[PDB]
Amino acid sequence: ENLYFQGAMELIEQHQIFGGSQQVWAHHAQTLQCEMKFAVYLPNNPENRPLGVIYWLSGLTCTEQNFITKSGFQRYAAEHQVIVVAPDTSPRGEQVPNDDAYDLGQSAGFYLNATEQPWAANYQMYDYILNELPRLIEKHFPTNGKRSIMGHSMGGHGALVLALRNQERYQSVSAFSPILSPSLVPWGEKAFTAYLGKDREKWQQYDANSLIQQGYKVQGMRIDQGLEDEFLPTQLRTEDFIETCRAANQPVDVRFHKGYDHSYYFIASFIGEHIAYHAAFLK
Repeated sequence: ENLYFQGAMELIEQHQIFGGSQQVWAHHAQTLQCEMKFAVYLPNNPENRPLGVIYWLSGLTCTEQNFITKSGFQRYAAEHQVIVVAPDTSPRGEQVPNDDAYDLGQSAGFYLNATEQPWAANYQMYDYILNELPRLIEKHFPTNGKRSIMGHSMGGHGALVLALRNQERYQSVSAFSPILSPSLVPWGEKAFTAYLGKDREKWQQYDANSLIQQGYKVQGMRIDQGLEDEFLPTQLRTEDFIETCRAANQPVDVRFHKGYDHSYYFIASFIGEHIAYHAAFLK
């Protein structure tokens, strides 16, 4: 039982990798009324120079572990000297409601603020990611006050929604395999119905496609999508989002990759390009 505490944070894991430190910490999340774990990678930085932060949001069924173990990202975060934070994907705990389906409940928070019981008590992932967690990160780690955001699938949805809604908060945004029009596909119809209710007007503030239709813009975005991704035709429908962006005059860099699927094997293949993309905005 080797413990380490830094204020509200408890250190759960620490591992050296590519010269830096991959950490996992736990803390009490006031916004979620539960204990949460998050990962942070700190590039070698003996002088505590302020560094920019990239938040990586993970998708359905993931914890903080999937990205930090499978993406291979640390090599690139070290190269670019950027801090990378990988939060969890839902509240957690035996006191937190769940559903056995992979697309609802734990590991399926959809980066929104739920209003319907019993989800409202803990499912405030939008507030947690936007406000609470960054405040903790900035308190304890050597940051330069700038941040960018990216993610995969439900996490790409989250990244784009957060960037569109919060403007100056994020220097840049990108995504792998994002759910771009969640109101219009089964994953988002089901989760929204449960978490936000049957009034689809309430869904629009958590739907990147809709937000762009409403007039929200970002300076740019990069999206990478595999063409052998089984969810492309059913949940992701990137082409529809492109049409929305074009109609809105929202610039978009979108890359379709032959032969690549939805997995971390795809993410690993281009995560370095995303780290480089954001790093340029975080100096």
